[PDB]
Amino acid sequence: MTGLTNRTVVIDGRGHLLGRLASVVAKYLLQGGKVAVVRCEELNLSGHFYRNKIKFLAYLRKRCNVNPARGPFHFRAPSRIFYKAVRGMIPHKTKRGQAALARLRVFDGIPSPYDKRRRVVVPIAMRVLTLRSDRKYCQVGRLSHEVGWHYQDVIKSLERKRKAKLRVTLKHNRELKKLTVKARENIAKAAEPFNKIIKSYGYEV
Amino acid sequence: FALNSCPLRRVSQRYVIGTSSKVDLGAFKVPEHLNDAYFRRLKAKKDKKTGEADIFAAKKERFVPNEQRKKDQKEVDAALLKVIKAHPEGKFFAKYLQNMFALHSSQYPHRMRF
Amino acid sequence: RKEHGSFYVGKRCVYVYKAETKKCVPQHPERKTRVRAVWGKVTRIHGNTGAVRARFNRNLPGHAMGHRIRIMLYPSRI
Amino acid sequence: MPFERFVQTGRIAKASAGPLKGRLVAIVDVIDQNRVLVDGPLTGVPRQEYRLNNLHLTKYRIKFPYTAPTRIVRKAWTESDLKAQWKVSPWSVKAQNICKRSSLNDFDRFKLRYAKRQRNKLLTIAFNTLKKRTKADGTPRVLKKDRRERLRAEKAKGG
Amino acid sequence: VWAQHLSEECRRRFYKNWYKSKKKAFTKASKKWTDDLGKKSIENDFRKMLRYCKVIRVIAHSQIRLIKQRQKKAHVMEIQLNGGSIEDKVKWAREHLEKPIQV
RNA sequence: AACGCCUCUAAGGUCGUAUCCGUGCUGGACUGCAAUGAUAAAUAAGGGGCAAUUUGCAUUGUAUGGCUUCUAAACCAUUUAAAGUUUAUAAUUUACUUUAUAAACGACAAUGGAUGUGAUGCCAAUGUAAUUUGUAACAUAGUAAAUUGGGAGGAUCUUCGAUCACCUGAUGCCGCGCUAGUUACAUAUAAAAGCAUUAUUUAAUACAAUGACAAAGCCUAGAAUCAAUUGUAAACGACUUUU
RNA sequence: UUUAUCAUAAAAUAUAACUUAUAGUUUAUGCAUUUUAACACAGAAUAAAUGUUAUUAAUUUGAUA
Repeated sequence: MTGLTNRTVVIDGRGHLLGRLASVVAKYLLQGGKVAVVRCEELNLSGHFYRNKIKFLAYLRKRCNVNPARGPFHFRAPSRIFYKAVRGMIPHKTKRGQAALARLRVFDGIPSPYDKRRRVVVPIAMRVLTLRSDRKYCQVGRLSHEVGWHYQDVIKSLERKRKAKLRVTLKHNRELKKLTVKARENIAKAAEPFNKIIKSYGYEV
Repeated sequence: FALNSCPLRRVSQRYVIGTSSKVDLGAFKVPEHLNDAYFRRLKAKKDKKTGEADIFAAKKERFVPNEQRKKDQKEVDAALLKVIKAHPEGKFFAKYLQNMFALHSSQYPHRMRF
Repeated sequence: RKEHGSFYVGKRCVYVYKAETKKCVPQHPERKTRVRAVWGKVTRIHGNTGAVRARFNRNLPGHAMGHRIRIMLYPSRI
Repeated sequence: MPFERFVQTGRIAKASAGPLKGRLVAIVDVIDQNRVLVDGPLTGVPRQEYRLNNLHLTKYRIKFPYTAPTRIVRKAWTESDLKAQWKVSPWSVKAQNICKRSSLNDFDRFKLRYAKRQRNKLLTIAFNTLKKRTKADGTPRVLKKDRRERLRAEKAKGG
Repeated sequence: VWAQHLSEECRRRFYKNWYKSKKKAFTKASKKWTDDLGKKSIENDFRKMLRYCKVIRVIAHSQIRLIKQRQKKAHVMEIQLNGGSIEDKVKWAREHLEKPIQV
């Protein structure tokens, strides 16, 4: 679409670190941003699992004592573990920084059109640019399952549904490029055709 | 004006972006009676030279455009068009002026060899 | 980076927006008045990475934060 | 050992991040985990040291002693004939968007990016170049075999 | 998917005033069994359960006028079928539309 | 293993609590979300949907100086900062599977981009902008489209989800309009004297979006609540019921 | 410094013989050949690379003013 860039910037959450992808996105969302992060069950957290076990299990014992319903609502999806981050990094008690989370839709298991729209990688927050060898990491997939997320195997089967018809839409497109490289043959005697682009590219011929 | 619908008007160096190289104009006469002082709007005499006169609104006293100017226009755009087709058709020589600047991928406003 | 936003210094940036009224004629080249513009001028560089400051004519009402202003290309050094 | 890039004397390395960007230097020795010596006589770089994070490595070793002075690296640099086989290195053509696609003046661009409509208006009408099952014929090709007689015989129309 | 005829005892959950009404539910959308429907209406709607769905539950009255109350207005309830290979569950529920099942 | 040896540990796998987390159970993004049923009065006229709407007025949103556009076709199928990825090839094989052999790339210049990853447009002008410009000659290429029945096809809080895209039976004949190149020819338009022109940057064209009127056929003919009753309910409301 | 010239050193690795080792190779357990990134300071010769002294070619080098 059309906007300050598009009206979306779709980001895959696969292989990224949870809090560096948050402070990139909470900065960009205050620029007037529109991101829509998908596959949130794949965000990697640093440290091993019994580090982040303990820390999510300490953030859920913080409940109000007078009436626990008022106290911190502890959301247990993977996409709400991440949306909780992008609220620590956003002025959410203002009418400016509340419109900045209303650009943020955040999904976990890549649905509904964010499966055909091109989604991009944030190399400032990738794991395998940041985190060393020898260093264990986690995923928010298993963290949310071990803290009570009842839809882990829901979306894993839904992934294999859209992984399966991806092979049907690539074998539509793998042979279709094979038609183009044959369609590229009949035009080499078009008029004077390709010479004006190849004299500035030529490295792909 | 034949090519681009733009007459011999007069622009500042502030409102203009000069590209890289030239177009060769080695023997052009540049018919020097086209002076800056030669081409005011002539004029608004506050009414019709009679002095202290009457007016109705919406006068058209500023844009014919000048009949002599159409003779100077057909002089240059004759001689310019014998030049500009004889160039090696590069990026900006023949049909190559005629499209509306708004740029494109992998290129610049910042730090170009423009 | 700071060599990039050092290009735009001196350019008349404008912030353009809209309003309900016209209240005014077409006085010079035809004016409808549904569109409001606050003209400005970029002044200096700001960041260490290519952000920039700009003093305007009035002062940008801050529900304009995150809305587009148009940095012009004129007045141009080459 | 899949014979990757080795830091060895003198594995020929092209630098990026530092002030020798775009220069093909030769390693001479190894000072550190993180630094090397550097000596490229033909590409115009005297004997510096260099941060190893800044220079990226190529597939070209060349033989000297590790105590070599520059004059015999210079002797060796030309003798194994790097200069002619590097400007045809199979993605050293893909260097040369640095000499052709970088800044690609606006006395270049239009011509180089107006022909992409020339090329494509002759490419999309080179579509439905179809074999896949239709073949034959896919009615309403009673009318379109007249249009498809201008692919095969082609005298004059169908048919 | 509804069966086409329903008891007047048990179209009475759909109304809060039945004496007052004109008894117009389910008068329109029970004609789907009487049009073409074999390419268009309902066989598609039973195709959808064979493929997409995972849980098929079935909707049941209770013939509460056999109970002798003053109530006369039914109780509708979704009962889940629990027999395997949900291709079965859509055919079991396509058999027992409009037909009673006892305890 | 380090540490030629031992070793529950460094990497890796395990056993495992009245704990913790979840189910089961009670409340329900007060007023979240999905499915569904009906969809008014009248039946003279009206009222209510269908609806892009066809028919104008007239506005907003916009590409805003013809288009500072974009596309809503992909880059692994457990993972690993050397880590390997592709490519053919031969066998294997649902599968780019598996295996072998050989390549390329040497974590460069480059690749963070225009492979504009079914190959974007930056326009049919054969004078292209704040309008459209005509006709022959020659060469290759040779599209885009419009009417009839069966199947397989598609659901993640949806930008329009009982429809839907392809495909066969088959109706039929655009033979309406393709385009690229070379050369010729036919006109029209376009100039806002400003010669240091900008301004509350109009706005179109077009796209799309309603809005309201006289304009345009189709379709449509239900309920809720109160009052009375109940007593599965009750401070009151509310809930369960009944004509 | 560096490039460069000098004279000797004394030679610590690189071009430059042929071992053996190693597997993959052939032919009848060995050879025959193939990669030695096993690679015998294993040798000659070269780099007089390295070592010593001395001088410098647009006399070459930055910083500090």
